[PDB]
Amino acid sequence: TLKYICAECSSKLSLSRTDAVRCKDCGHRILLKARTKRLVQFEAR
Amino acid sequence: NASPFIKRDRMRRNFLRMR
Amino acid sequence: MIVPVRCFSCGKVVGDKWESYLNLLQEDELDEGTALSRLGLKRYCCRRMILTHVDLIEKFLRYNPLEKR
Amino acid sequence: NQEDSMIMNQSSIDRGLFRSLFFRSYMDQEKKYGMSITETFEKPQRTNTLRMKHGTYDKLDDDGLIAPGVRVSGEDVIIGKTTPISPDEEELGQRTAYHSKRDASTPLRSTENGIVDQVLVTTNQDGLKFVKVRVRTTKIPQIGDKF
Amino acid sequence: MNAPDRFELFLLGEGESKLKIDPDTKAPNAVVITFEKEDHTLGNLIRAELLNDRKVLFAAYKVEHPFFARFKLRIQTTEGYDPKDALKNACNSIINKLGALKTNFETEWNLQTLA
Amino acid sequence: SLHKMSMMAHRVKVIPYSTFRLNLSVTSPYNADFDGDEMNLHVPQSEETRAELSQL
Amino acid sequence: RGNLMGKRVDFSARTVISGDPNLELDQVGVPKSIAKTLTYPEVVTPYNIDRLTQLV
Amino acid sequence: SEGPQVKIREASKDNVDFILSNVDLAMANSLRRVMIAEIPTLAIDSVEVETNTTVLADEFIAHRLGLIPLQSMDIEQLEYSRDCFCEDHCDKCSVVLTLQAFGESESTTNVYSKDLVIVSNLMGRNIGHPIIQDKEGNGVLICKLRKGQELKLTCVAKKGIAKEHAKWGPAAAIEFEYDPWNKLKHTDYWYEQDSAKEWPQSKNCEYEDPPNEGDPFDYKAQADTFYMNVESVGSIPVDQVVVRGIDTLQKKVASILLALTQMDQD
Ligand SMILES: [Mg+2]
Ligand SMILES: [Zn+2]
Ligand SMILES: [Zn+2]
Ligand SMILES: [Zn+2]
Repeated sequence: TLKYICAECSSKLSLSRTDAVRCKDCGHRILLKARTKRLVQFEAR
Repeated sequence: NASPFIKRDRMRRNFLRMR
Repeated sequence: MIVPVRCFSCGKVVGDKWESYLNLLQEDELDEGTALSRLGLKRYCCRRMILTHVDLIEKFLRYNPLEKR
Repeated sequence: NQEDSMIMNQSSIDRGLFRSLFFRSYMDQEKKYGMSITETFEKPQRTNTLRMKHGTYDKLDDDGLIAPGVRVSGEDVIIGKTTPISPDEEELGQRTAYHSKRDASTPLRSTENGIVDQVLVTTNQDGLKFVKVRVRTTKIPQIGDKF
Repeated sequence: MNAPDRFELFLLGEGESKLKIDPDTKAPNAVVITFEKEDHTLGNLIRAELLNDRKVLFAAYKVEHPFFARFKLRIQTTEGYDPKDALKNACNSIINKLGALKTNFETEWNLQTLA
Repeated sequence: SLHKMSMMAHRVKVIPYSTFRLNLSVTSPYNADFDGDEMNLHVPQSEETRAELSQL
Repeated sequence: RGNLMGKRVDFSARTVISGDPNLELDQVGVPKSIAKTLTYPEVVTPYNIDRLTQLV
Repeated sequence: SEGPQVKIREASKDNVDFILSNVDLAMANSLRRVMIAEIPTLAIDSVEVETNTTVLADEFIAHRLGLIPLQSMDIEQLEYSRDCFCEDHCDKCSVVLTLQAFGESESTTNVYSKDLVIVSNLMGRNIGHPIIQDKEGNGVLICKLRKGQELKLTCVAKKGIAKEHAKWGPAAAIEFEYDPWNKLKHTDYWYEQDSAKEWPQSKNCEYEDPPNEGDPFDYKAQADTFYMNVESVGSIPVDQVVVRGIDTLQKKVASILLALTQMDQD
């Protein structure tokens, strides 16, 4: 499963390929995927 | 011969003061 | 969006004078010219960096965070 | 600076003069071709998907979408999608019983690179799954930029 | 993207030498020295010091293209005087002048009180 | 490209950065400036045209 | 008119033009990326066997 | 010692005003060019981001972080990453800083450069500390946060010169003037009625006598007695900028001599 975030109530959800795309708490139909937890390198220039 | 500035940031206070 | 760290023309650090500039204007009732000179910005390249800056970060902060911890 | 050209200060550019952002959004839908053929977001495997793009699918997740914050470059697949293929169709050989899908992914623009800003998943008016992916990249003034 | 790396301005690359002296066939006792990974900072200073030498005849430098950090130095001297030796003398004069300048500044700075 | 001088043969000079570069004196035959104008380049693929291009 | 009198061709490049006072009249500055993409077929001869081999 | 003479007029932690006399124009110009573009300094080069919930992009924060001035008094004891024998970076050629800010308060919380914490072994050196040059004790305003926003990242600082990138420039604007009275006729003053009245007099005019008002043009005179005012961003003392500027120019000329000697042997 992968973790998604609701776009209105900021609820952190976990959805599978079978689960419908919607917030199980408030019902919003847009979910923002969680940011990667792996380090990303940047240059300070 | 004139004032080439849009005097602001204290004319609002100036008008609010005399009122 | 936020006060630049350095002056573009000469590289003088001006990012640590934004709060001081605002404090002088509000509390001390100083005009923009005196506040800039008080902060030590003599070259007009530095003066325009702080004088013409627009603080858009405050407007963005009005929106709620996309992700809350 | 002759003939409507100019000379810019490199030091000023380094400090952040006339340096701007650039956002590009990619749209894709899981079209359902009637009652039998349907598409899905997935990370295709070379052993089951045909016509796979020469790019790299490493950055994709199990759902076929790159998570935000990952760096992307040219030819990198951003949205992985597959659709079933009707049997009895062989192209360039290379089509064995193992293959049952064909790649329909949406790769990043060849000349553009950056970092995935956001990825939102939702449904359209018809209820079909569709997603939007945004990518950030920084544009620094150089020779040939119009001011 | 075709922007060259910024370190190419000063870092010497593979198979490249700092100096490249070749003989100038147009005039006698004249050579051309190609400086790699340098700019007007040294070309102007080296050329100016050379012009102070009485035995030096012609001294000029030019940066053909600002894109590449390299300049050419043309030195011509009187017969019997090696242009390479002329470059040796000019560089030594610059170092001695700079060394005195550093000592003078430090001594004067120590006398100051505000800083 | 309203006249023949709008198409002339140049000698390649590989340079850094993302833009073409040409002498200022040749702008007038091309009727070109550096306000954002884009220009085309064509590379011959044979010795016959390679010699023809450079000699005419 | 659109496919016979004039047609799109390969081995060509387009980009903005800039002024270089330090370039010769017959020289044109070409970006490095454009030079890498564009190619010229050179026939191998005893005179260029060594040079061509190095490029490969 | 009887060479370029110096006289300091105003000395301050950020500005030094002096007169460079008995020196050539080429030497004076090279000194300011070196002082601007070739003095090594410590600055943040690489930034690793693990959490960025802010309204600003990661590249936006990284660019600002590099511009933060860091102490570089003992920079010479540091080694260039290119000349060091290590995979990515170590304590001999880098200084690691960590920034951790969270919006624990309802009001907006400001992330200053003072929040940067060094997590490397300085080995007794005096480099890497952010420069604080204000009254409130804060540094440069890096970012602002609201409730629920976090900023976690790790910064790596390496030594370099302003030629590679302006963020390594230890000197701000440098004043440079000579012949304030235009006695060498190096400038033709644009004017409408009277050039003398239409052009303000330079402050340095007080240190030189005016023209004799009728004397013939001096064609044997050469430029000297340069007036300079060097400003520092705070990374290194302003005096060290001039002292290190002379040293760097001295090294560059010495390199040419060393290279010339090398070719003689081979
Ligand atoms: Mg035009
Ligand atoms: Zn919700
Ligand atoms: Zn400034
Ligand atoms: Zn190391």
